[PDB]
Amino acid sequence: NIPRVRNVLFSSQVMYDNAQLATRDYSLVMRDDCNLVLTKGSKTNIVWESGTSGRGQHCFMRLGHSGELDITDDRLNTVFVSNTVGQEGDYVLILQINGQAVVYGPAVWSTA
Amino acid sequence: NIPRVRNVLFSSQVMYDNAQLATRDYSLVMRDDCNLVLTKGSKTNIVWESGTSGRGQHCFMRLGHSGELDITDDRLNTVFVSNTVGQEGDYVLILQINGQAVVYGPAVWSTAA
Amino acid sequence: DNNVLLTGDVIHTDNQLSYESAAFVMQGDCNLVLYNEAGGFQSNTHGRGVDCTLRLNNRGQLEIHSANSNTPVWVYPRSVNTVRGNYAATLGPDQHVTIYGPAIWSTPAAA
Amino acid sequence: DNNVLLTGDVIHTDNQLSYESAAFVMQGDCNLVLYNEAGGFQSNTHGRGVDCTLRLNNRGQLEIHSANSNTPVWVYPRSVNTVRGNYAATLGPDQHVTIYGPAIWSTPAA
Repeated sequence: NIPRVRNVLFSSQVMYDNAQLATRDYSLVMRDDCNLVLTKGSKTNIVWESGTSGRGQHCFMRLGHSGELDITDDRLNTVFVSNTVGQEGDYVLILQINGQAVVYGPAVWSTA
Repeated sequence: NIPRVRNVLFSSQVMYDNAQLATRDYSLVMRDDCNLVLTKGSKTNIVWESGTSGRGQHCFMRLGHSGELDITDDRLNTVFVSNTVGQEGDYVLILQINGQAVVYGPAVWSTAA
Repeated sequence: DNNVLLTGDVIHTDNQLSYESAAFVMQGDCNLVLYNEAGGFQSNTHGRGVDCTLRLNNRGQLEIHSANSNTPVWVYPRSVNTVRGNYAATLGPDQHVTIYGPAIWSTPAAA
Repeated sequence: DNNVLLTGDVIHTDNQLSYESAAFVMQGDCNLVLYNEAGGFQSNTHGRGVDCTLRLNNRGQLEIHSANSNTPVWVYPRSVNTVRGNYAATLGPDQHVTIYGPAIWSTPAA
């Protein structure tokens, strides 16, 4: 298990039950209603959403090793997925200072 | 997200890439080879295993909200599932001092309340 | 482990469950108190007993028993519709004690 | 955010990425060094430039630039076969800097 980081989600990481990424006044929240929401302020203010409200009571969001972002229910069925997939590898989802959530990967190189 | 606890996994929590539960000389490890292994004596005598080694390189284990334990691959296919399925609610997997890993639920009551 | 109490186990007088900054203590005064930072809980049984102890039964209820028993000093929750079986009380990262059961899966006995 | 460097952004002289105990510093001596409780990393570029700055390019390479020269002091990796695009350097909980890209999905700007 990778430790939780405020503004970034790494491949294999999961979010559920109102956990979020945050920077500045932006939040990316995996709500308890199965909806993944990017909000600012919030002037209760939604910039982007999965639009999956009401598809589950115990949904989680996961970033995969192909850059895929899935929202999934307790039964392990997918209720939303991002269109993409890339080369198998390690990816990152970053909540940016510009108000975008972006997935980057795979790893090109590392200091390790 | 619920904080990690050494001896207990709560419903919605996951383990991957050699993450474990531990008590005394017992550990339950979700290995990087997709095998879930319960062992005694820092690493060696295997008490129980899913026997799912080689099934994936990015596998994760998850305790569900019906008490089920799934081992899941990157594609979200379930490699192994336990036979449980109780009433919807919150469950706990405890690695006990007697060497057994046990799932209990759902929650009956809380001080919370 | 000090964060778990299983059915048929006991917390003795002046012993406790503990996790991080939370304690669930069977006090010498016979009161069972949750000390935490998040809203406490107590049986309110001060002086109701002597050499008191705490048990989790096979219905998921806690029972406080006194040295002059015979019947329990306190039972919680008061009435329960649960099945007979093995239950677990966990003092969690939430700083609360929650009871789960009954058992639904287990690995094999050792051994 | 101090744990992230995106393509086209710069780390100025004696500025750094940080996360927890780890730092990736663009030093005044022109050396770029990762300080961590572990195995560090250096560009080994001491004294090769003046007022040096670091940028992440559109191929996932770091470039150290000098006030006194037009072409970079150092580029790493020296050669890559990446798509031109947006990349991110992240100083992770692992105490290392990993470069990820290109971008493959995003929410609408902004």
